[PDB]
Amino acid sequence: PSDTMQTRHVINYHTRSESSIENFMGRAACVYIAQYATEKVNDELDRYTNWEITTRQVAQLRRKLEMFTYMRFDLEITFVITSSQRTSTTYASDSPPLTHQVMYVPPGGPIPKSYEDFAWQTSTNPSVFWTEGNAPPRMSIPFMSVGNAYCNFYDGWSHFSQSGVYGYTTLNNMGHLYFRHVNKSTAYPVNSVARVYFKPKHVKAWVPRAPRLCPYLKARNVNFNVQGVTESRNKITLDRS
Amino acid sequence: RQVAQLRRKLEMFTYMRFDLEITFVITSSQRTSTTYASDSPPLTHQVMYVPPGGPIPKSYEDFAWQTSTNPSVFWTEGNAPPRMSIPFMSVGNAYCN
Amino acid sequence: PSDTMQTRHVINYHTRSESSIENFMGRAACVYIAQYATEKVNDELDRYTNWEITTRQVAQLRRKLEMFTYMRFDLEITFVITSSQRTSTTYASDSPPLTHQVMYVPPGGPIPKSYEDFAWQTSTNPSVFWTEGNAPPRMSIPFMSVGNAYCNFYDGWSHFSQSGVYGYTTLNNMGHLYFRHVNKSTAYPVNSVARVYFKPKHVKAWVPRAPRLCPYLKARNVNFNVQGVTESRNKITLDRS
Amino acid sequence: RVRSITLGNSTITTQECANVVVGYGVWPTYLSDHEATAVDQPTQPDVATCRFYTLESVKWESSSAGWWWKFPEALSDMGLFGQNMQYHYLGRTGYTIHVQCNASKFHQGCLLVVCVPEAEMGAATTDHAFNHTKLSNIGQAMEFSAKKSTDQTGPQTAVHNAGMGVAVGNLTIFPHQWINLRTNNSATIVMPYINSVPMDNMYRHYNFTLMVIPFAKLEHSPQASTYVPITVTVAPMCAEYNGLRLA
Amino acid sequence: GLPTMNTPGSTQFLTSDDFQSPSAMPQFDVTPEIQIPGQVRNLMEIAEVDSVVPVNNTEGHVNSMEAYRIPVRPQTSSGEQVFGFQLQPGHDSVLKHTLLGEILNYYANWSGSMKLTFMYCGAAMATGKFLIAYSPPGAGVPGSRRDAMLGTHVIWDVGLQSSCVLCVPWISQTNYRYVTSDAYTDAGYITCWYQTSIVTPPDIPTTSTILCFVSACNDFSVRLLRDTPFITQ
Amino acid sequence: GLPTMNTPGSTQFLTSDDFQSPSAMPQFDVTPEIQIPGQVRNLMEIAEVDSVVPVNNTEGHVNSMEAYRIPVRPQTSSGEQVFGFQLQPGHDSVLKHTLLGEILNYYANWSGSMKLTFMYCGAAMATGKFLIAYSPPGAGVPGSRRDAMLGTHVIWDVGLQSSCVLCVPWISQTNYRYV
Amino acid sequence: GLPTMNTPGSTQFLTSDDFQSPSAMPQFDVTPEIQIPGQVRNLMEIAEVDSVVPVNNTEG
Repeated sequence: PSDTMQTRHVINYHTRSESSIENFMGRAACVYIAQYATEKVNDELDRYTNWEITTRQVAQLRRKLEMFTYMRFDLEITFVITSSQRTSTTYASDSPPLTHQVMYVPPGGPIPKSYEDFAWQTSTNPSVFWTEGNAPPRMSIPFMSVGNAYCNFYDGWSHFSQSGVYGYTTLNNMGHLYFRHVNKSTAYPVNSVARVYFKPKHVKAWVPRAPRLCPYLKARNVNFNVQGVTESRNKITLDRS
Repeated sequence: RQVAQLRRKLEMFTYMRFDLEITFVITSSQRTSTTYASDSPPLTHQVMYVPPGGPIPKSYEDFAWQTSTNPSVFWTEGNAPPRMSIPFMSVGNAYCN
Repeated sequence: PSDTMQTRHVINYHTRSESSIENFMGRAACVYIAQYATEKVNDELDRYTNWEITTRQVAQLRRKLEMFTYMRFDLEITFVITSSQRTSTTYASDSPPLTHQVMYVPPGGPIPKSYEDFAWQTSTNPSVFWTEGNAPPRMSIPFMSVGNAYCNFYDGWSHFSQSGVYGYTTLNNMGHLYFRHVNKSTAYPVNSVARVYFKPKHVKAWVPRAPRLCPYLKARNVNFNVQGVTESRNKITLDRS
Repeated sequence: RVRSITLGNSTITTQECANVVVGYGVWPTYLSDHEATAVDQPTQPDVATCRFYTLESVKWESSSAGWWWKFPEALSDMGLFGQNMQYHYLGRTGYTIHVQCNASKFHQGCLLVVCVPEAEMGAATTDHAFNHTKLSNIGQAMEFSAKKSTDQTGPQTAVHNAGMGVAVGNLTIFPHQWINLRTNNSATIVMPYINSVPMDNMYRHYNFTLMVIPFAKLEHSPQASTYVPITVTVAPMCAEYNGLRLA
Repeated sequence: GLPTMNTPGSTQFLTSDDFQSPSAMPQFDVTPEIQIPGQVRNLMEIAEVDSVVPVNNTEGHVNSMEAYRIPVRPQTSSGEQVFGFQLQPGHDSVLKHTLLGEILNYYANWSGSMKLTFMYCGAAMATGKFLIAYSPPGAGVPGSRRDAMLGTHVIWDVGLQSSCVLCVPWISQTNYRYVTSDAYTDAGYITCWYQTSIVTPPDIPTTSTILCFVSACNDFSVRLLRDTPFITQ
Repeated sequence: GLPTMNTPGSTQFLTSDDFQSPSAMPQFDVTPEIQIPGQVRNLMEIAEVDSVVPVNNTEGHVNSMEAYRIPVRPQTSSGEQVFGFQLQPGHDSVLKHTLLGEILNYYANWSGSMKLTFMYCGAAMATGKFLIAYSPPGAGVPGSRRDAMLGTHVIWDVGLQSSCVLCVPWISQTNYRYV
Repeated sequence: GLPTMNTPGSTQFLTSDDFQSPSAMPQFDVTPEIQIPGQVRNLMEIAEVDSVVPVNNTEG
C-alpha cells in the first residue's frame, strides 16, 4: 500500500506563506541539552553547567541558517527541565521542591568558574528561578550584536592583518547560559536535564548563499571532505520505450 | 476507523472535512514491585505530532524527537490535560471515507 | 581567537537610555541571604532569622548607590525561598507543604526576640505567607524616610553636639525583615534559605559624588586603607616608532 | 560599436551593450552625508582613487580548473588605493569588474564569472589551519584544481566543491555572468559594498571573492593558440575611509 | 479578583505556540539596521534562479566538472538520443541537488512549473538541429526520434540560437515519507535527440558540450515544511 | 469564569521583569520631595565633567600628588617627548580611574568623543612651544618631533595661552570579557 | 498583575467543553474547498428520503 508520489490536479490558489523567512526560520528547535546534578559526581557532571550560545551545533538548524550571509533575529529561549534520581541503594526521602536557576550572561558579563561563585548574584546577569512541576520557564533575548547583523560567514581573520584565527569574529557573541540548582542539597543525589529550545523571531535575511553539499566536520569551521555534486546513475539516456 | 461508534457516524457521508481537537488524559501507575518507597520528581511527558512528510522515531533516543518541524507537547503530571489542534491536513479538498 | 577590542564604525543614533538613573539603579540585586531551620540546631541557626534593611552590605550595589549624596526610591522585594533536609540517618517521611512567613517590621514596630513571640501577630506588621512550590513571593516598600531623601553620606554626629556615633543617622531607617516557618514541626529537620532581591523603582538622585577608589572595610563606615590613584606603568612616554 | 571609458588614466575600451550586471540591483554609493557631531567622520580618497587597475592575465588552457581573487586584498600594491589601505584603519568601497577573454572564432568553451560575498573557504587537511598566502597573494591569481588537495597548510581547491563545500552549479544566486565564446567574450559585474558593518579593516577582511570557473572546457585545433588570455580589470568606485584629523 | 478557569492545555509547552515572551534583557538599545544589499523575504526567490544541472552524473563523473558537461559527439547512426532524465526535481538524482531541488526537498507538497534552459557551448561555426521532446506525466519515454517528433517537441537549431528555453507545466509531487526507497513516481521526461548531426568546418573539433539550467517560475507553491533528508548527523 | 491558559514562563522569577507589585505598606503618606540642588537624571552628566588625569603614574608616584604632575624640565636634546598615553579610557592605566573611566568601565560597549585639556602651571614669564600630536586608531606611536609634526598636531604656545583644549574623535572600544 | 481567582472546575477536562485550542500546526495553508455536489447540513435530510420497508420479515 506504499508508496507513490502523484501529480494530483490542484485548483489555482498559489500559497507562498510557508516559504517566508519567518515561517522558514521561526521554528522551535532544540539547540542544547544541559546535564547537571544536585551533587557532584565528576568533573563532567557537576553542580552546574554552561553553554555559550551558538547556532552552529545543530546541523538541521545550521544549514537553514547558512543559506543567507547576514541574519538578524530575536531569540525566544524556553527550557524543559526534568529531574531523576541516581541509581542509589535506597530512594526513600521527603524532598522539598527543587528550584533551578538559569542565568543568562551577556557579552561583557562575568561568568561563574565554580559553584558558590559571586557571578550567580550579579544584578546585570538576568536569572530565572523555576520550581519543578510548573509551566516551563521562558526567556527572551533581543538582537545582541554590536554590528548591524549576525554573519554566518566571515571571510577574514581576527588578529594582526593576516594573523589570528580564520573565520572567527566577535560580532556573533550572543552570551552564555548557566544552569544550577538553587537548593543546597538533597538526601540522595538527583540528576537534571535541561533541554534548550530556540525560536528565532522577527527574522531578516540578506545575500542568499548556496546550500551546503558536504557534511559538517567542525562546529567552528567550514571545513569539508570533497563529495560528488549529486548521486550517480548508469546512463545519461533513457530506455523502455 | 478503529472506534466503530465514531466510524459509523463518519461513514454516513462520502466526503468529510473537519479540524481536529486532540486532548490527552495521561495517568501513571507503578508496576507490581517488591518495594515502592521512592522520592520521585514530577514526570514530564512528550506527545509528538508527526506530519505527513515528517520523520518518525524508530527507537528511544532517536533524532526524530528533536525535529523542529515535528510539534511536541511537554506536560508535567498533576496539571490540566494537554491539548493540541490539528487543521484540515489532506492534500485533496476533502477526506474520503 | 581571543581577545581584541576594536573601533568598529557606528551609524549615528546616539543611545543614552541605558545611562538613566532608572536603568542604572533599577536592577534586581541580591542583597541578603537568610538562613533559618524548621528546628533549632544552634544560636546561629534557629527557627527564625532577621535582617535590618540596609543598602551597604553588597558592595556592587553600594558603590552604584554612593555615586550620589541623596537618593529617593521605592523598594520591590522578592524572595527565592528553597528548603533542604539536614544530614539525618533516615529521611523517609510524609510531610505537608511548608508555609513560610516573611514579616516586614516598619520603623516604630515591635521586633520579635524569640519564636512564639507576640510580634508575629501584630496587625501593623505586614506579613507574607507562602507555600513551597508556588510563584516566589513579592512585597513592595514605599519611600520610608522621615526626611525628604535618603542620605548615603552624613557628615555629622548623632549625639549631643559633637558626641555620639559619627556618620550614623536615623533618616535611613527602612525597617526589618523577619523570616520563619509557620508550620509547628516536621518529622526530620529541614533547613531553609531565603534569598532577598531588591529592585529600586522610581529612583531620583541628587549631588553626584566621586566614585570610590579604595575597597570597603566596614558596612557602617567610610573607613579605608590608602591606595594609589591608579595603576602603575614604567614610563611617562611611549616607544616603538 | 565600441566605446572608450576613461577614469583619470588610462582609457579602456568596451562594446556598446556588454551586458552589465549590477550586484543586487544596488549601485555603489556613499554614506548619504549624515556625518554629524564629528565622532565617526569619514574621508574620501582625494577624490579619487577611481581608476582602472588591470591585473596580470591568466592563461586558460584546456585543463584549467579555474581561478580566484580575494578583494580588497588583490589591490594591495596598486597605486593610491594600495596606500590608503595602510594609511587608514577602516574603509569601504564598491567595484566595477571587467573580465575579457581574448579568444578567436575557432575556440570554444564557457566561463562562469562569479562574485561571492564572504567566500569563507575550508582547509584541505581538515583539523589544520592554513597559511594566508595560500588564500590570496598580493595581486596573484590563486587557481583551483581538478583533483582534491592534500596540502597540509592550504585550502581545498577541488573545483566541483568550489572551496566552500557547496555544489559549483549553484553559484548563480551570487552576482554572475556567463562568458560563452560562441556568443560573448566579456563580463561586467558592478559590486557594491556588502558587509554587516558600514566600515571594516581592509587588510583583515575579504569582502568578496571573484571566481572565474570554466564549465565547458577550452577546446580547439592543435594549430590554434593554446592559452587564450583572460584579463581582469578592476576600478574601485565610491571608496571611503575614516577621518584622520581632530575635533 | 477576576474569576478565571484553567482550560486544558494550560501549563504545557507546545513548540508551535506564539505567545508573548518576558524580555530577559530590557533596558537595552538594539543596534539599528542599515541598508544591506540583497534582502530576501521568501525562499522562492532562491528557487527562481537558474542553476546548472548535473545531467552527466555517471561514475566517476560526479566528482568532476564533467557531470555538468553533456557530451555532443559525431554520430554514426541517425536519430540517436543525446540525454534524458525525469522531470521530478525532488527525487531525480540529476535535479535533487540543484538550487530548486534543495528548497523543494525541504517541503513535502509542492506544485508549479519548471523552466529548463539548454545552452550550446561549441564553436561559432558549428551547425546542427536537436529535437527536445517532452513527455506528459502519464506516459512515457519515447523510443525513437520519430516517436519523439510525434509528441510535444521543440526543434533547437544550433546555427540560429545558442540557447533554448522551454517552460514545463504539471510539476507537483507529494511524498508522505521522510526518506524514500524508492517511492514510484509519475513525473514526465525530457529527452534530446540528434535531428541531423553537428556539422563543422575544418580545424574545429568534433566534440562539444551542452549546458543545462533549471529554475522555477513566479507561480510556484510549496507547503508542509519538513526537515531535509540531506543531513545525517 | 474567564477561560485562561498558563503560558510557559508562568510561575517563574525573571530578574528583568517589570510587573506590578502588591504594596506591603498601603495607607501610608510618603514624605514629599523638596527642591534639592543638583539633580542628575543621566550618568553622562558625570562623565561630561573635566577630571584630572594621572599621567605620571610611575612608582612610587601613584601614592602622591606627583601622579598628576607632568614634569617639564630643561632639555639637553632638541625635540624630546614630554609624555604619552593611549586614548582608550576604559583600559589604559592613566585614564581608567578618572571620572570618564569609571562610568565607561560600568558599560561594555561605548562610542563617542573625548576632550583633553592641558594646563600649564609654570611662571607667568615662562615661554615655550609644545607639539601635541594625535595618532589615529590604525597606527601608531611616532618616533620623533618631525614624524609627529607630519601628522595631526597642535602647536601649544605657552607664552600665548595657559590652556590647550583639543577634541578627539573615534573613541569606541567594545570588550566581550569581564576582566 | 491582574488579580484573579480560580473558580471550581478549573484544571479539569469536561468532554462537552467549547474552549479555544492552541494550534499544533500554524504556518500551514489549508487546501481550499471546491463545489462538491450533495452537501448536507442536517441529518433530517437523510430521513426525508423514501426507503423500502421490509414488511415480509419472516425467516428465512
